[PDB]
Amino acid sequence: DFLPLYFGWFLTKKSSETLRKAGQVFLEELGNHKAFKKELRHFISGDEPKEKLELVSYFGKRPPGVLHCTTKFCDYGKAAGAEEYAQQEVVKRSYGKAFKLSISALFVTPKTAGAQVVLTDQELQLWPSDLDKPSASEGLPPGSRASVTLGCAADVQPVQTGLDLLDILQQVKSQGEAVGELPRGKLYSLGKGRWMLSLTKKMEVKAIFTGYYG
Ligand SMILES: Nc1ncnc2c1ncn2[C@@H]1O[C@H](CO)[C@H]2O[P@](O)(=S)O[C@H]21
Repeated sequence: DFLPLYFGWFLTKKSSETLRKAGQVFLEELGNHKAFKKELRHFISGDEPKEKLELVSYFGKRPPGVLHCTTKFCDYGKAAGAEEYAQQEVVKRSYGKAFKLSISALFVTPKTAGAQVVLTDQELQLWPSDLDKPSASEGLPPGSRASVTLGCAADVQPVQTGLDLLDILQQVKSQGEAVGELPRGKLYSLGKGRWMLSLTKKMEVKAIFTGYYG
């Protein structure tokens, strides 16, 4: 009768830790970077001092356990489109199956810290096509929203990560030069507190497609 809270790909303990660690390294490096410090007044909007901001602290709300990539939030069936999504053959067939998710970039905004996921064609079959889509997904390839949440600002909800990624991708839908080089790739400053690290080598994380119940 009733559905999960949401469906998605859940990373193994190992892959989760690899990505989490990479995310944390990025926050530390990004926060220490001259280009980021230079734009602090576009990132925070209060009476903060001239001092340095520690981003690991800023993104204080982090996933407590394994990371995941949400496909469809269902709220046990209360969410629009949940039933329709869950009844798809491909969803039922893929339930419990192993997949690999390709991580192409890490990003930061004043609201969230996340990882961009680039879904395979097979995985795109599990991406919902709802009647109620975020406006921002329009004009971009299906599944562009696909992401993993690494942290959130205090009053932010994990759903914002996907939304932030869509806004970043609309922003880059030409592309200017990078403002820095980090060990894992090039750093871009997209304005309005938004930052993207484009990985030289995509990370591959193992995960299982399944349903989460609160
Ligand atoms: N209305 C929504 N649409 C899409 N995803 C959602 C929605 N509400 C919550 N989520 C996501 O579902 C999970 C549990 O709330 C979280 O994983 P995470 O993708 S990081 O962001 C959250």
